[PDB]
Amino acid sequence: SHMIGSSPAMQHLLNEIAMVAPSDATVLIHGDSGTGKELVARALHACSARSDRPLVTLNCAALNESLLESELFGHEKGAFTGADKRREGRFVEADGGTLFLDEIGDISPLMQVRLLRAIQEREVQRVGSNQTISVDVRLIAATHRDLAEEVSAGRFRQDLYYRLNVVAIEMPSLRQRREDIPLLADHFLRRFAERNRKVVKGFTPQAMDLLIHYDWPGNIRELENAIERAVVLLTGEYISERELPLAIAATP
Amino acid sequence: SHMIGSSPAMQHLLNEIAMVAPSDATVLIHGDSGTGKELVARALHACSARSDRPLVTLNCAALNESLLESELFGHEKGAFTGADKRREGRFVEADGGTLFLDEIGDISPLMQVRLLRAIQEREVQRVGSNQTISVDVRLIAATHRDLAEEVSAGRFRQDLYYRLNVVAIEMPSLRQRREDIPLLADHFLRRFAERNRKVVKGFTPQAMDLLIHYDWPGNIRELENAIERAVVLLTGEYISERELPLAIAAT
Amino acid sequence: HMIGSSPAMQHLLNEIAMVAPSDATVLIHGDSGTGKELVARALHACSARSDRPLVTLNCAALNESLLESELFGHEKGAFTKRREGRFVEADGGTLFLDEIGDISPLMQVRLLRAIQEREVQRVGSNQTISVDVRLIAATHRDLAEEVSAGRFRQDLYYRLNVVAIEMPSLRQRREDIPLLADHFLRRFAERNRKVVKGFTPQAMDLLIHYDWPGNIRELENAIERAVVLLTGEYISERELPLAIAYSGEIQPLVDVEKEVILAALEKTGGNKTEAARQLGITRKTLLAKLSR
Amino acid sequence: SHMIGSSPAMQHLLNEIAMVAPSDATVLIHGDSGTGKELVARALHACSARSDRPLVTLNCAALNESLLESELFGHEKGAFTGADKRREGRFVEADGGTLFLDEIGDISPLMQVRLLRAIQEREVQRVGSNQTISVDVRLIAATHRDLAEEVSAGRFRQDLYYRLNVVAIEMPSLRQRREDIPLLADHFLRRFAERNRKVVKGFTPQAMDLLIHYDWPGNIRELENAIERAVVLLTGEYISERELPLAIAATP
Amino acid sequence: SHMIGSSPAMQHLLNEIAMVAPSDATVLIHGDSGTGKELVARALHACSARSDRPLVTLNCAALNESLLESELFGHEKGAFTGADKRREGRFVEADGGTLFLDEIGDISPLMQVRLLRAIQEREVQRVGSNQTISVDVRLIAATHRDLAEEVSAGRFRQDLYYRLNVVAIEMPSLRQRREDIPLLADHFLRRFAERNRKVVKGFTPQAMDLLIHYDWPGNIRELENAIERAVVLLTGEYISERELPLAIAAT
Amino acid sequence: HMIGSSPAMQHLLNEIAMVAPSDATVLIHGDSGTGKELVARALHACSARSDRPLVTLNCAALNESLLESELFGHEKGAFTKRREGRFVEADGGTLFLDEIGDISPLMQVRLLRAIQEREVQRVGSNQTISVDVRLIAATHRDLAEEVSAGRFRQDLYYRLNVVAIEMPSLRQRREDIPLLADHFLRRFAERNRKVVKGFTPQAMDLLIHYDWPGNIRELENAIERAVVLLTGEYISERELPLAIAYSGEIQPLVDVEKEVILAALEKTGGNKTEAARQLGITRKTLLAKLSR
Repeated sequence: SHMIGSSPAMQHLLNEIAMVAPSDATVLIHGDSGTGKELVARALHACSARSDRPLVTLNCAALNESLLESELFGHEKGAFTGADKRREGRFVEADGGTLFLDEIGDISPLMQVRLLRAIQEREVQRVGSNQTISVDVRLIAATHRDLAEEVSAGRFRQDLYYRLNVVAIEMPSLRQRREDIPLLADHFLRRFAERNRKVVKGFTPQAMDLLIHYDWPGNIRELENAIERAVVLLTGEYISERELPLAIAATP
Repeated sequence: SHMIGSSPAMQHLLNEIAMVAPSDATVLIHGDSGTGKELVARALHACSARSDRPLVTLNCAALNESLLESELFGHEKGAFTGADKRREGRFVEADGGTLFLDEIGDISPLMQVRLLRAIQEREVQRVGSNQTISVDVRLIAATHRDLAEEVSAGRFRQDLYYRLNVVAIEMPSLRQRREDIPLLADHFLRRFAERNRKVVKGFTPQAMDLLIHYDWPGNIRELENAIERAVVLLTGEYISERELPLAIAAT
Repeated sequence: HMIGSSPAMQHLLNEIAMVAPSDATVLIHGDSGTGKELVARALHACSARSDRPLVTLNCAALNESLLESELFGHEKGAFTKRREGRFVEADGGTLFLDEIGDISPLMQVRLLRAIQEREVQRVGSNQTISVDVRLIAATHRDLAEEVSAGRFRQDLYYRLNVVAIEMPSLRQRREDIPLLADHFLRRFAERNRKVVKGFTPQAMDLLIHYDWPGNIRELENAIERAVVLLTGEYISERELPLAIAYSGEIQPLVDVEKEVILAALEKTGGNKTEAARQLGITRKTLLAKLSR
Repeated sequence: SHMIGSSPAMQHLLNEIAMVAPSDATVLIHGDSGTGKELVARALHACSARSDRPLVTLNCAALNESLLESELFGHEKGAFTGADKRREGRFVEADGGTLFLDEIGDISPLMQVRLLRAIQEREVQRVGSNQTISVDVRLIAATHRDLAEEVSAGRFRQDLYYRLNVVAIEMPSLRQRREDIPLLADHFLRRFAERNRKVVKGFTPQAMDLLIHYDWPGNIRELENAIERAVVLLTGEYISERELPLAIAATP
Repeated sequence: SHMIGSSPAMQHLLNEIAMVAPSDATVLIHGDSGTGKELVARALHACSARSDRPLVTLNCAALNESLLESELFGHEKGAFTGADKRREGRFVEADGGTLFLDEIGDISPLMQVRLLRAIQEREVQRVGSNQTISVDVRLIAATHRDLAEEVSAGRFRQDLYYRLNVVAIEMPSLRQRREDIPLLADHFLRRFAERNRKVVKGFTPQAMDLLIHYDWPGNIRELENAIERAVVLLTGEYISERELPLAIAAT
Repeated sequence: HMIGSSPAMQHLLNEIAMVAPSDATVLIHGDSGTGKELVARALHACSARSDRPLVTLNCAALNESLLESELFGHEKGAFTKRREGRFVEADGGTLFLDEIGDISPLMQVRLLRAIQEREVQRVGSNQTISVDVRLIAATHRDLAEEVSAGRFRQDLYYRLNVVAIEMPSLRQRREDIPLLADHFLRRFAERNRKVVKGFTPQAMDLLIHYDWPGNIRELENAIERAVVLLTGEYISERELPLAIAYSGEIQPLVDVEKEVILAALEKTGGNKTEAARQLGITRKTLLAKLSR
């Protein structure tokens, strides 16, 4: 619910969130997977104007056109595989708050089309009747693809694109924030040292160095794996070079 | 007269819109996506005669053959996708009104046949019965496709092509209307400066000059975004060059 | 109704009358855009089921299913409340199937059985009903071609290609166009309560030499557009659809000049100086005028 | 309900039907489409031992795996698209008679499999319960494909094949029976002359000659088209050279 | 002892069939289609111990993933394909019996998993519930496929492969059993000469000689047909060379 | 239960104990055919949810759907009468998912969410249930490889590949085989009430040098076959499955002779006469013996 910051790139990013977050503008978070995009969504909601109002958030990852539609929009008893107990929806659930859809770069056209209207004109029809149901949400999308490319590739639309990529933040990699790793590191060292009830404290100066120096391709995701691993493997108190994943040495 | 007025092209379009609009003739509005087809629709609606009636309008965008069939036409208990209270339809809904179907270019073949039946002989069955509901609608249609090529490539059929493309209107691209840009600009500058409670007013002559020679590719849509962005970044009063998207506008 | 007197159009009438007498099946061939439905209407009119109803459906796109039904019919509580059928609907009549070259295989088999031995089951049960229908069907598709490709089958094909009428294109009946043209100019001047009357000899001249690809449908469109736009009394060149006019639509100075300064070039062996001289402009200019 | 016969090949064929028809053997009629295979099925049923018992006959042409199953076998109220009024079936309907399936060369595997058991062991389960329902039918299949090929192509099975191709008759083309055409010809000349209520009688010696000499690729199917055509076109009494399809002259 | 007896191979097979049959071990009968796998199944059934119980048997031939699931296992109201009275199943049906699944080689993956569950841990859910019905079945399986290659090609999985192919029996092809042919022949010659009320008896030494050196490709199935045909053509008493299929037997 | 003492097998135990303590997720890698399920059982046994139940499902083939359900569960009247779920079923326990490298994408996303933040919705509604499960999952698939190919995803992968145990092959643990071998020889001699006891040093010798591809499963099969067939007291070479023996299975005279008469040939420079002479047969014979 915060971040481990400054290193140059890390700073710039903080600068942007600060500047932009004031409520109305939709926001597109771009960057490879592995870096706290979620977090940067968090930081957005927090820093501007609806810091007290809810922060709805779903991940469109792989839910099929159908499920997604419903989950996003609304839905009543008349839906084809046996469940009848009207579901509100998320956009609504956020009405007057903040919606955060993650991994948007692959929604089906149709959903692009809907998602558009969603944003275009405050309305939101439930999966069913003309429940024109207007709403008022501040949107924040995230993805790791070249939306611009998707557009030209013809898999994604201008209209939606041009309505999402209003204010764009670009997520720097773990590598672009060496300076944090250590501190970031300790953070998990503590979560899991506890989760396994293991007494652990401190990295040996050697490991922290390789740590500070590696963790590229799955930035946090990667580190967070590499640590939890050490603590579970650790027979003593300080995680060392031989408690870290092979790709520690396997990289030089 | 909704849209930000004249520049030659922009003048020729109101000129077309005016001559054409007395009800009966179907209209096909063709043009790069990103410009005011929709408004042009409304304006068409407005100006001519059924100005009092409602303006039904549906976007064919990506509605499966099925949902569109129903969405457009009729369907009572039949569909069977869960709860079937009856859905009247859109054509009917417009009856004695005006219908606007956007993005009609990718509709499935069968839908072509049907749509043509709705234009050819004013009746309108429904997704199920021989409920031949007669309607009388002014049809207005848009696409960003070269209907003709589609016709020739075998994906869209002439009969329909020839009953939609009776009286054609080419939306002009933003670039084909520089003279407006500025005027268009200010317009967005007011809406967003209001939407953000920001005290903004004016564009530095420099900034304005660029806006004036770009905003090609995603005509209004892109402009519209390029300005809101600028209002949202603006620290002070007049949006300038360093508040516009870097984005190859000057690159 | 059919307007005609030009050789082709004449021959076609000759054919209609000849063949009309009821028993034989009649397949109509020709680009869409010309009165095939009418030619079927005409057929229907001419010999002896003149009084009976004229069932007619267009196989358009109809999914195999709805087509099967519409065509034969499930009169018994199959899908859960009933439709008789169209063949039956014509029993003792004349059936007109349109755009028949895209019916699926299954359908081809069925349609044939129904042509081969007068019966017509209904979908999914053995409701062995029997009929007698005069068949008239037409398509814009090279049936043979469909056969050899294997998307259509001989049996049906040979039972359909019994009596052949080839609908002629407008380009093949110029002489009519004006008469035709006038016909539409009358309908839409009325439908729009505009007071139009006549084509400028110029317009009418283009109309007589074009109107090809969508034979009647495209002309019908062309005029209708023309009356809708007309702000005066005679429809003229600048009311007919662009397509009817290197070309005759305005093209940009910039381009036309490069077109000119390249011709001059060609006619002086690439000698710029001379080109410019005759062109009445500085060598430096021509250099630019085309390096724009 | 008879045939126009002898020309050599035409004779041989008659010889086979005569010889084979005695009831039990299944029979496979091979030959291009266009020649009276149906008829030869007829002649079979007629000439041997169940000439008084029914002659059930369906064409498997294009009915989908489902419809076919049902139509062939039996079926009760529990079938998926709304019709409940138990259907008997055909094999049954023939029980103790003669079944004639036409254009078999394309049934789906599954149907091959069933059709097999059908023939293998007299039973026939209705599309539903264990309606083991034995039966006793004499089978006669027809097709225009190289069943032998289909087998090797792997689209059809040995077991079924070897149970259908017990006694095989090969259908000669119209061309292999010149001698009949004329007489065959007259036959239709009469059907349609009547069906159109047209007074017609006789071919001009010239047409009958081209007739006797053409009509290859869609043997009867073809002729039967070419005639009906003449009568409908005929303005007089004898069909001539200019009443026959273009492919009359279009062939030399 | 159903089948027409010995020739070396034919002797080695009864020899296998005899040693193997005391209930517990699963058997995989492999061989060109066209020979007596089925009988070999029966014989297996017969000879060993559950000789009194019924011999359930289903052919997996071409039953969609779905129909086979149910056909093999359980399914109550669930399936929903029309009328759902409950279908017990085949495994259960054999419970304390013997199951024979022919043509098991093309069954879908999921079916592999399931089938293995039925062999691995004797329970058997049904198409729907957690109705863990325990059964105890002797399994017997046939195919004309090289399970191994299939395993290696990734279309069939080892675990199952290794619980079916415990004790393998290679059906020998007709050619691998000349010594029988004659005996086999007479057998069909009696059934068909009876089926046709024909007074037939014997094969000319010539005819017999050929039968003896052919009938390869479609082992019994082909022979079986080649003889019925001959009885059906026979005009007189002893089937001879000109009563057998031309068919490349001597070509 | 697990039988062992050979280096690899030893190392594996060493790993199990080391890692067992509950919090961390454990992914098991290794060709199918070796005790991965057991290794999971062992894991489960060793540190602190020793007493709680051990939910375990094998993702086998299960269609996306039934898997989704089985795995999370629709406890609310979705499909029309209920199933809780398997994650829940383990809440405060240890989950064992088997063959996890073929779960679909959607599933990958879900499984992850369920690993990432302890909740578990149920299919189609927002029944936001929360849990805590120790995860143990295994597959015979090169996860990385699946990632780079794009059929599997990093996020999940990096959350699964936390703690890695590589199940070793039999070929890598020969020393066990006999001990192992004896174990099965005991089960099936019993299950068939046969009185077997011991392997001929010959058989046991082959067993020790083979049993590869289906590690334990193929050995388990091999023996079982051997006891079923044994008509005597010691299982021997000629009771083990063919595959365990150019080769060692009888091959036909005809072939072996051509094999011999070609060697002789090779060793006399293709001189037939000589080949035959040494071969003790007429030149004319050799000519035939291989032109068969």
